[PDB]
Amino acid sequence: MPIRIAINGTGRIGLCAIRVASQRKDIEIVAINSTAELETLLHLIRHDSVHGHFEAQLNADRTLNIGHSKNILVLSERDINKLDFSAANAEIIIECTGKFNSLEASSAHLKNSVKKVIISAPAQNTPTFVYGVNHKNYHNESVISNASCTTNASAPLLKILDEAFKVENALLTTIHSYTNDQNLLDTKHKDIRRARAAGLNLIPTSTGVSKAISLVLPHLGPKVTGLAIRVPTPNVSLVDLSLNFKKSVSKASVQHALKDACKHAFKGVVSIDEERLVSSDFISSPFSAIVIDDQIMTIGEKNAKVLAWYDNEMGYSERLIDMAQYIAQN
Amino acid sequence: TENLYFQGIDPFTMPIRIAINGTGRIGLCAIRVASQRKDIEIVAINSTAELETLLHLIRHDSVHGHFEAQLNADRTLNIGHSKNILVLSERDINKLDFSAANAEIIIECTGKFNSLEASSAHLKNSVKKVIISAPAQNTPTFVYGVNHKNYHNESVISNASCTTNASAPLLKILDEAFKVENALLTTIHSYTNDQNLLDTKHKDIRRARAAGLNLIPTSTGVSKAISLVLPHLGPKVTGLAIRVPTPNVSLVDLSLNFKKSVSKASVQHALKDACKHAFKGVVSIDEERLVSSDFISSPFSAIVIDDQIMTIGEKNAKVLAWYDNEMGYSERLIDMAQYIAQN
Amino acid sequence: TMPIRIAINGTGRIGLCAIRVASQRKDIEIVAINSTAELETLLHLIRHDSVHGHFEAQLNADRTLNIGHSKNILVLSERDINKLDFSAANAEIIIECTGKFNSLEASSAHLKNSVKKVIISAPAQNTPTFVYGVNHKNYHNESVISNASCTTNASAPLLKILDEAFKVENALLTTIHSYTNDQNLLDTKHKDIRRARAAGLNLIPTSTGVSKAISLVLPHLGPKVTGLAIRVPTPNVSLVDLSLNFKKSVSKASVQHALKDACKHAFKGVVSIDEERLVSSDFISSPFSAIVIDDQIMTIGEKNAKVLAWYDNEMGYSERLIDMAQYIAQN
Amino acid sequence: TENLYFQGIDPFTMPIRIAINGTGRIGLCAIRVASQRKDIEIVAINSTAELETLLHLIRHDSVHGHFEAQLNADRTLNIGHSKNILVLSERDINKLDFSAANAEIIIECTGKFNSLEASSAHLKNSVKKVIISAPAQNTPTFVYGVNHKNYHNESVISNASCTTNASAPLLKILDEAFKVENALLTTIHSYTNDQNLLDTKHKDIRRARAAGLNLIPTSTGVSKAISLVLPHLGPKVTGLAIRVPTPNVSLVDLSLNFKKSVSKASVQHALKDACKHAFKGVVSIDEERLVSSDFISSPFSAIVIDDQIMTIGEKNAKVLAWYDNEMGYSERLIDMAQYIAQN
Ligand SMILES: NC(=O)c1ccc[n+]([C@@H]2O[C@H](COP(=O)([O-])OP(=O)(O)OC[C@H]3O[C@@H](n4cnc5c(N)ncnc54)[C@H](OP(=O)(O)O)[C@@H]3O)[C@@H](O)[C@H]2O)c1
Ligand SMILES: NC(=O)c1ccc[n+]([C@@H]2O[C@H](COP(=O)([O-])OP(=O)(O)OC[C@H]3O[C@@H](n4cnc5c(N)ncnc54)[C@H](OP(=O)(O)O)[C@@H]3O)[C@@H](O)[C@H]2O)c1
Ligand SMILES: NC(=O)c1ccc[n+]([C@@H]2O[C@H](COP(=O)([O-])OP(=O)(O)OC[C@H]3O[C@@H](n4cnc5c(N)ncnc54)[C@H](OP(=O)(O)O)[C@@H]3O)[C@@H](O)[C@H]2O)c1
Ligand SMILES: NC(=O)c1ccc[n+]([C@@H]2O[C@H](COP(=O)([O-])OP(=O)(O)OC[C@H]3O[C@@H](n4cnc5c(N)ncnc54)[C@H](OP(=O)(O)O)[C@@H]3O)[C@@H](O)[C@H]2O)c1
Repeated sequence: MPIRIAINGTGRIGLCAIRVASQRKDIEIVAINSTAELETLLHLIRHDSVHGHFEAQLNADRTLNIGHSKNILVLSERDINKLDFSAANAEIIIECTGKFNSLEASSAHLKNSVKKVIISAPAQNTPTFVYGVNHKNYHNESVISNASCTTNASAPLLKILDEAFKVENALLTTIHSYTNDQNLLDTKHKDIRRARAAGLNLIPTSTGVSKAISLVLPHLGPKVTGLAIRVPTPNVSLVDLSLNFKKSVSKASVQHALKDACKHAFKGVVSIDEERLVSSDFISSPFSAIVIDDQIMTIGEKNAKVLAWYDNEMGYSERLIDMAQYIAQN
Repeated sequence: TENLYFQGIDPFTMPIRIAINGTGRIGLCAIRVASQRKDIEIVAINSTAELETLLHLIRHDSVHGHFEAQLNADRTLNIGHSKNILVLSERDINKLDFSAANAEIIIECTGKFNSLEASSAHLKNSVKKVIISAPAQNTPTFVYGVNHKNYHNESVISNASCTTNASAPLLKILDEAFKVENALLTTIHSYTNDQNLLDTKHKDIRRARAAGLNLIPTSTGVSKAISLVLPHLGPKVTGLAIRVPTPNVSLVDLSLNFKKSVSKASVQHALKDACKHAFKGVVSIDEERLVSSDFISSPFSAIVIDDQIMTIGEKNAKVLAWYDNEMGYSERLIDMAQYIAQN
Repeated sequence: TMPIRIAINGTGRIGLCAIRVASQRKDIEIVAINSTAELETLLHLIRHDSVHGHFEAQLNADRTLNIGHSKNILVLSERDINKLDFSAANAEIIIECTGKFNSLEASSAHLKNSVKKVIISAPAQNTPTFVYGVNHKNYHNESVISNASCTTNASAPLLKILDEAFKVENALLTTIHSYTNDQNLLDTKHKDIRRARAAGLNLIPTSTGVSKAISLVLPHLGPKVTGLAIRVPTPNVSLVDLSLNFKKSVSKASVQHALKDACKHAFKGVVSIDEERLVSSDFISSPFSAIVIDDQIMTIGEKNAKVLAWYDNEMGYSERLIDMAQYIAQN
Repeated sequence: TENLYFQGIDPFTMPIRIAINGTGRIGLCAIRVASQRKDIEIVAINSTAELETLLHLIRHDSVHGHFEAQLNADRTLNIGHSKNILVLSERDINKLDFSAANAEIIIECTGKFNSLEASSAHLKNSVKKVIISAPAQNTPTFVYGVNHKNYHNESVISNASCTTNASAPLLKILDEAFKVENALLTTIHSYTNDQNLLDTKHKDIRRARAAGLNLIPTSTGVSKAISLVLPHLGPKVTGLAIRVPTPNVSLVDLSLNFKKSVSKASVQHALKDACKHAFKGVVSIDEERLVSSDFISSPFSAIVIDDQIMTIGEKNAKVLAWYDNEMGYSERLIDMAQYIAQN
């Protein structure tokens, strides 16, 4: 029988996760919890200003029908203690609200049938896994973190380039689309930079790169750091790695080491663009990272710059469900 | 009054004491406007923002630029002519007390008490008047230059919407010149904090959609609003709004059927004439072929686009006018505070 | 029964759209394209669009293009219309999409040998003008025609429908329009000092000859309708806004019904209705000349109504281009 | 000199006479900058725009706001300290004659003569010096505050790119403090007039794509540019640019490997220290947590983002800095004109 999952929270990642899971034959969405009215949640699933239209229907009994999940229960309960996925016999939760990004909080989902919780974000005191990077070290933990979108795109490249060349140090900048933690106009915010209109401004913003890499590539954590700059695009982001290696490198050798890993250890996770595309071309791309082959450069013997695209919504949502598949069986 | 005397203030020569409630877009702009009026003193601001964030947001604006503002050793703000602004942070209107700073008039800018019943909760001790920065249930409504002269000491009023402040003066002028039989109004409007940055939950499933990516039709009670300030015209006018991807500055589009015949010439004349007389400082004319960004921080309720006036079939005209939905409206707010404090 | 052999002149926005539309029409064969772009660049642009998405397109060994049902597209690169010879691929009809030959005199230069018919992707001086579903049945074998502007294609249907139902006494049009390649990215030289200003930052009023356009296709209504455009910071999809005075009384209900009805009958596949409260980005790539916004129809007094309608100013119009190519090849 | 005397000008006390060639973004900004320098006189502008359009574009800017400019009865422009600007409209550089107005120095802002050979065609009679508003083949290159003191009377010079004016000072300061071993540079850059509004033909198939919708990686010759102004560092630095949907204001991102050990503290100290001394008026520090729009019209070649400096692994640092790619660069252009007119 398909793996029975429930989606908690229907903002950006919630909506993407639904749409991704709906296209996986080996998955069944049995429930969704949404603070949106039912009709609104349907509307939002169907119609996206960035990703386009999607086929979704309502059954007479007021369940949703989307691709291979034909009987989705819809719930609307903010309080996690009253929320009961058991009712639909959910095995695994993808937690997408942003309000329970900790081990303590998200454990509350574990009840009758519910045995596993994947958090759509970094999470306090929470074992953290990134498909293709350290996911094979999964050992039946009941509550995990799928990390940030930026780690899913950065950690692969770091692994690959470390295994090929040994990373001594690296600096990361992510040029990131604006997300719902930002403001439409200049108003109150706990961060006085993200207070400012997202669509008008370049907005530097601190992001815990060292800590993130520590969880999934511990030997590299103390050697890598960086930051983010939020920019006026609605989706699709760009990671910019500046790396110092132990072994000498060239444009050619870095290119080769990346292409090779896309054929082997990172098939379906990392890709290469040779066609000189731009951000909008990666809307809805399933990859954790698409390397920008023609812009790879080196300087001196040991240093290189590597760029890669990632759809911070869909790429990550693909990985969410990939990981659901993976931990349902292992 | 003893608190006035203790601070060396003479109540008889005193500037008009106002407090600003809410420090979002309109609160912020109202602060900036009032700070530059010599006859006004902002004596208190209530803000859910951290103090230092409030300061920051006053000082720096992605659209409007930089503003001089300081913080005094005692945690009061110092901006222009308002050197001792008490800052509060109390969401509960019943616990909030602007009497402490001897506020006469409240500029209500939260968007949460847009009703006679709700905003009346402000009235205590020194506080006698309340101007709501939006349309408001069961609330006497005034628009500067349209019907503000009918004001008769009401203790809680509404300053209408930004669109009504732009549309009503135009409607009045053109009605008095040509008699409006009917009119349809579209406002092409900058996006506001009423909207969403990305596609997510909202009670209106249009405004649920990403504000910076979409044209977004949206219903707005034109007939009702006009009824309040120009009652004869209320039954004759209606319209809607389209939110578009600009952060500020909006455009009102009037398509009018008149009783008397018109030309482009005669419509231009009637509008310019009114800008010199009954609407000096409220309505203006643009003859310089400007675009939306040129009107950032314009003080006018409306700026007519003189070259794009068109008429057809003897009786019909299209009239466009710019307005800075934030600063023009805020200018009127404080104009109204000056007005109701004295008259 | 062999497919109608067409060539596309110019590969900017409409050119690219027209290629992609025609490529999906079984009854059409694109035999040639003329492009000032390098071949590889034209291919790149056909394949990848920041608004409309990816498109399957290939290059054959011989350096022809292969796209859907047009498998051998000759690719030319000649700017001078006199030296350009579409006869070499046996083209019957030209879709003129450069913007540089929008007149009878100029575009006539395409007529040689196999080439008998020219559809201009824009208004055109002294040029018989036709709008699918509006006056296209009055086509009488003219060899050079105009497919009007994108705004006329969206406005004229609505005007016809509402006229036939209620008798239009007067109407005023505003189109809230996406920016197009006649605008500037930043504040710089332009013959129109409003379109000189940065397109992505500004609301930009701009003069559009509505009366004249409607005169060509709905002559009785030309002297009764006029309006203007406001260019706005969106890359595609526009919005027409009609304020109408009628002879016969109307209601929200009656205007709605008259419009729904015409979508089922005289304007099937040309006009549509949205009842789902969508917004602009939802109509990206929509094939319709006009999608009425049902819920926002309003009336005031007895005789007056406002009507809004969406239109993808690129694709909607490009659909109509090829519709008209089909229509004049046979009639 | 006879034309000077006829107009009541004393050649021995006169302001430095410059002419501006091309009135796109940098031309326009250069006009506004120079107009406000008392030691400068703009004596001529050559513009492909219609005169009245040029005036309009000087006066009104969607990003930079409004500017005072007048047209004199005789068809000369009158802006700040430059009251009799001759306006020309001649695309052919060999027919253009800035001698007519007794220009000493040409600011070359068309983007079409970025080479020693091409721009030399300016040199006739009174015109002795040419500053190219871009990198330029076979052209001595100078960046104010980096190597401008090596200037030795060259008649044609390049003011480098906007990115080199921001990057080079930072590289110099940090090199002199810590020795740069290597560095990688990304510039997140506002879109410019070499890009497309919509997806259409371009020589670079990335810049072919809509500027307002896309992040657009783009190759920029960093090593070559640094080589010219800081030769020891040329072989040690490289990088690229990413064009993004903002109309103005850009961000340079340096990732540096040093010989001496560093901390956030020590990098901050070295940068601030330089801003007080060797780079007063050229480099600055932002301690106020600002964003891109706050630096519109900033005069500095670079503004360091003090709070976002990071270091790791003893030797490595990230350093960000804002720059207004239009006004910062334009400020330097005219600083250089002042400099080479005298030294
Ligand atoms: N690119 C990305 O978006 C991205 C990538 C990776 C990770 N993440 C992470 O994903 C999390 C969510 O981000 P997002 O992009 O999806 O933001 P979002 O669009 O704001 O999604 C959060 C949604 O959760 C809803 N919600 C909050 N509390 C709820 C509850 N108790 N029950 C049900 N729904 C609830 C909110 O609705 P209300 O308004 O009703 O509260 C909101 O619509 C964050 O931790 C973020 O860091 C995001
Ligand atoms: N163009 C315009 O923007 C415009 C023009 C004319 C009229 N108006 C109207 O004026 C009103 C204000 O709009 P706006 O654009 O300024 O909205 P806004 O930017 O969202 O500002 C509203 C602010 O009020 C605060 N607030 C809410 N409840 C509060 C309370 N109890 N005490 C103190 N502060 C509170 C909110 O802070 P929290 O987020 O912490 O709750 C928010 O920062 C609305 O009704 C609007 O329609 C707007
Ligand atoms: N929404 C719309 O875009 C829309 C809708 C309806 C009608 N139209 C009309 O369609 C026409 C074109 O609009 P558009 O948006 O497609 O224009 P565009 O995006 O500017 O593209 C026009 C193209 O024509 C090319 N061109 C010019 N002269 C040529 C020649 N002699 N041979 C071959 N190619 C040539 C140009 O190439 P170069 O760059 O090499 O000069 C350019 O790429 C205009 O009249 C416009 O009004 C547009
Ligand atoms: N932030 C920046 O934009 C920036 C910063 C530093 C350096 N630069 C460099 O400075 C140069 C100018 O850039 P920009 O942004 O100002 O570009 P721009 O906006 O395209 O300005 C160049 C102007 O020169 C005009 N022109 C072309 N040939 C001419 C001629 N023969 N005579 C007179 N005018 C002529 C063009 O008008 P027509 O359309 O009539 O040809 C155009 O308006 C470029 O090389 C650029 O890379 C730019």
